[PDB]
Amino acid sequence: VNPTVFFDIAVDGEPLGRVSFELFADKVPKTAENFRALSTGEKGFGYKGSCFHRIIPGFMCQGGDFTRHNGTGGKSIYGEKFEDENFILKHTGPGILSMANAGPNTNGSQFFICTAKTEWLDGKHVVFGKVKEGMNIVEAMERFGSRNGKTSKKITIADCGQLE
Amino acid sequence: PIVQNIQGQMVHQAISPRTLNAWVKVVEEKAFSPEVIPMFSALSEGATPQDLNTMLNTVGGHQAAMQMLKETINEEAAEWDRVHPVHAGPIAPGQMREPRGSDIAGTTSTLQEQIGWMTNNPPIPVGEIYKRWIILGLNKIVRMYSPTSILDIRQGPKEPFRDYVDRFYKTLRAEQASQEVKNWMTETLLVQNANPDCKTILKALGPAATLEEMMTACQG
Amino acid sequence: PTSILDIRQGPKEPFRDYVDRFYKTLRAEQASQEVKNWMTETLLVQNANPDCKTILKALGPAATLEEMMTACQG
Amino acid sequence: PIVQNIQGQMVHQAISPRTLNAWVKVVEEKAFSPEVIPMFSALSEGATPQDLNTMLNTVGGHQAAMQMLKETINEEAAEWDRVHPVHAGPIAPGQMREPRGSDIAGTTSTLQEQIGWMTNNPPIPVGEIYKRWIILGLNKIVRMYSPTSILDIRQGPKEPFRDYVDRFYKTLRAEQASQEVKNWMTETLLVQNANPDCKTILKALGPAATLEEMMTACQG
Amino acid sequence: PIVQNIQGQMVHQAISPRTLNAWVKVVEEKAFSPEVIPMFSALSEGATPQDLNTMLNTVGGHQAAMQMLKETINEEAAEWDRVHPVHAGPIAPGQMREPRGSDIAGTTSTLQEQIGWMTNNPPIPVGEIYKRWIILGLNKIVRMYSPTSILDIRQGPKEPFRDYVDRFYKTLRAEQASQEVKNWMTETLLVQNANPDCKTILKALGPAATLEEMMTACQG
Amino acid sequence: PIVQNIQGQMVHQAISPRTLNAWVKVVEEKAFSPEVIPMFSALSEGATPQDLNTMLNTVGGHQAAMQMLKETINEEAAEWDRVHPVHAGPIAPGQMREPRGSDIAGTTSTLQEQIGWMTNNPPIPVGEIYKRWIILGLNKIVRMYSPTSILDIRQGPKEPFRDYVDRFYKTLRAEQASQEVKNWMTETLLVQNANPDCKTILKALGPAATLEEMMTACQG
Repeated sequence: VNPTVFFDIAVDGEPLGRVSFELFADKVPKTAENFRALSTGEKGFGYKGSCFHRIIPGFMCQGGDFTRHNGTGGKSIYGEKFEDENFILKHTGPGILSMANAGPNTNGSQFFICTAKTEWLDGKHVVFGKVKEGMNIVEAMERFGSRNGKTSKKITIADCGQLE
Repeated sequence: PIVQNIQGQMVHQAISPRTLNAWVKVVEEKAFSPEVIPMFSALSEGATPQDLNTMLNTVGGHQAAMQMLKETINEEAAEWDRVHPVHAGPIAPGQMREPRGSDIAGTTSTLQEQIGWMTNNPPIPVGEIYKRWIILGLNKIVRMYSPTSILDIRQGPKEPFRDYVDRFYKTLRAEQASQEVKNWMTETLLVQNANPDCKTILKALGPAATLEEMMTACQG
Repeated sequence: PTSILDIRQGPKEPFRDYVDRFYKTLRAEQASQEVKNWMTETLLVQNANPDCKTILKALGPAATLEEMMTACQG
Repeated sequence: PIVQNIQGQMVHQAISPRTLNAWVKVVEEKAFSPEVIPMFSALSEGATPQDLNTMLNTVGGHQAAMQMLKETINEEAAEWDRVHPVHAGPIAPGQMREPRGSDIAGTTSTLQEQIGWMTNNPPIPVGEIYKRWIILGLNKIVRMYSPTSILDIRQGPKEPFRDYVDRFYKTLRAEQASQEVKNWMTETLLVQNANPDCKTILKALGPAATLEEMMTACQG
Repeated sequence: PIVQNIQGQMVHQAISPRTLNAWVKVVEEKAFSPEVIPMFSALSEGATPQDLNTMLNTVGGHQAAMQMLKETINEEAAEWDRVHPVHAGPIAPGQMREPRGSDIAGTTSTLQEQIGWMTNNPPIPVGEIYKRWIILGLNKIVRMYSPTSILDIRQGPKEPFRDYVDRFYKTLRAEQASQEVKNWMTETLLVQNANPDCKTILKALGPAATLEEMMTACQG
Repeated sequence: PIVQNIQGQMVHQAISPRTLNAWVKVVEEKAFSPEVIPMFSALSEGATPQDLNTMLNTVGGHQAAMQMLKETINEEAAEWDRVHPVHAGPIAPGQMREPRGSDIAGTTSTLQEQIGWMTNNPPIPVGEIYKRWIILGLNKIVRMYSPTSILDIRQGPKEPFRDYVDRFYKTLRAEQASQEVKNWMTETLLVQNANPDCKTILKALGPAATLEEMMTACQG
């Protein structure tokens, strides 16, 4: 019933590990379909070969800008941006997958994986999934980031797709 | 529309161009007759809401009738939302999608969502609900297109009983009422508005006589 | 004496006498009350005088008897 | 009605032929004058809804007024049923069930149920509520029969003050305004609509004008 | 007035010259319009009876209206003293005595007694009663000042509907009748006194006549 | 109106007289124009419902517009009561009960209750709700005081383009039917009603033309 997608992560081309995500399509369906479809690449464009452009140790890893590769771009499968579906789920801990945005109703394709409890984000970013397998791969990724987000090595989504 | 595919797995099959051409031709040739409702219900068996939207967009002319149809679809969706709101309850162990008034009308529902709602177990009857709405709209349209009222149907001095009863029953079928009202009308109005020459003949047969007896009586 | 379908208002016959005679013939007539509910809304306004016909149609199809009356009153 | 036997149980009694004849006679003779409501409330005292429905059905003619009265009764019954929930299920013996609006209207009940509801402890004034509804309907009817309005009464140059105030109070009795607004009307428009001569007479009379001194001043 | 210090005691403060200047300006320039009463109630908020006596004495001219207002204040004080017994004798310390009607008027006391009565626990508001009496007097004055009555308003043949409803609602604001009578007249005589053309227009508008609908109908 | 102090808390403050004077002067001098709503919203920032009832009752003249505003406030209050129903059962210790539709207007509540509602934890914005209602009423009033419709605009042969566009945008801001419909109107009706010479001068620039070049074309 709820889709599961994976990401094979790479640090400058060396394979690092697989993170897999359960998308809560039963509560945030339109948000979950957009991450699912961008992971499969079935609509022609997507996450494969994009990188995490902003990694802040102890906060979150952000990625998903496949058009401009630096947080200023990305687009959804419904057009460039769409509404905040709802705020049922909250940022309760590490592994929560939440939507990045540029204020309300500006969701595109950027997402962030929390590596800590970030309750201040509640009500401001739609949560739509959580890490299933691979959280120590997300944790190891933190080491390649910095206080301001700049990463030291290129961290890419080498491959991604749907598992179930 | 989806169709049972060998073996036992329903897959989506797009609407065939020949069906759309048949629909356009029947709407062009027959305008808005009472019979179109059955032809429409038979041309779109098990159709996804997108197919019914396509079949309602492919119509040429009669834009006023299409507007009444769209407005009645909106009204049915509005009433459906009012009759089916989410009241607080314990969450079900199994989650299945849900069709909104706008999700049923195929406006904001993607084709994949409708295929899901149809092929899932248990199935969600979105297609049949939208078909009921369109059929109500078509009933409204065909009852509007009636040229004259059923009360005005009267036989000519030399107009044969054949054409008279044909036109009378056609207008009565186009007219809208409960079945008991029609049962009363066929007994109170049919014999009275007939031509006196054959009206005497029908009166001689009896009040509760059937249609075939009167028809063979005034035959010729 | 006559059927309910034959009740029609005269050109200058006031609405009072017309509705009185119509309801009297309808009460004398025999039919289920459910059929009468459609019969009134189909026959009362249609058989009226053209000016009063438009006057009643300006009020609406589901107008009550008292409003329809006070429309053409006098 | 329900006549109360001397030092005994109240016994049910059929409506008198004299009562029904007087009722149909006053209806036929006086049409719908403002006093028919007091005379109806006088003739029908302690009567069951069956008696009231009989007294209403015996009326011949004025079928528009009768249909308006029935529509008013239907509206009152709908309001009663909306603002009063109806219980169901097994009912304890010796206690009648919840009277519905259609039952208090007498259209879906029987004389046994009416007498039971009128003999219960504490009693339920089904008759007094159905009579109230009938009086509301008769008030609507007598308002509809009002030939002229109250604001459009003007005394004639030769028509005397007695006749003028007679017509004015008749139209006031027919009027539908509330009693608080009804007072200001008879305080102001009575002297504001009269002929100029007795108008100046009552103006010289000034405030605290009462009908007796007004009529004694406008003499001659 | 009595300004409430921010986080502190409600310190007394003499009426600023601006308040009295605005009051004399409005009572000089605008005579006695219905709105002056709202402006008077606005300027004097939480003011001692000494402040209200100063605001009333500063009025120059229209001495008949001032005498009527003083007579109304005297009548209200007499009624208050009649329906409220006044205690006497030794009074316990820390508790002010019973306020008399001539004392609640402020004519037989100083500022100290008023300030004490407006600071007691529980508070006894002398200002809100003396202002009520002054408002009753000003209402009598503005009723007396009205040039034409409400029942005698008729729209001119060329005068549009906007000016007619302006005059009608102004006179209604000047009217003395109760609120239910006010609703009755503003419901009936508005359409009952208009010009025949827009009178028939509003009659075609039918019941539930609302002011914006009326003014949109009578356009042109 | 409430005002913040040095410590940061707020408490009631008496309404300033030269605010009431300025409001009455701007209401009378400018009568009703689209630029009375910004002035009203700026004058009464943070005002309690009592202060708004003051600023409304103080408006002498134009009583029809004030009655329209009262009716609009009346209907708005009823909608608020219908949309949210008070909950039953025990109330939390740290929370207390809310106001009703009529008490939002401040018609049946004292000033201390308004202050407690406005400075509660969390604060309840009754003043802002009643200000929104009054602004909607004033929008309807300035809609009624519009002297023409948007379609009837046709520039005269001699009336300059500046006066034409001024009148157009005046009655367009006074229309307020919508915002996107306004955007379509300023494209179509603005170009469709020009004088033939300057009309074809504007057509020389095509639909891509902006207003500045639109006017400097017909300029000089």
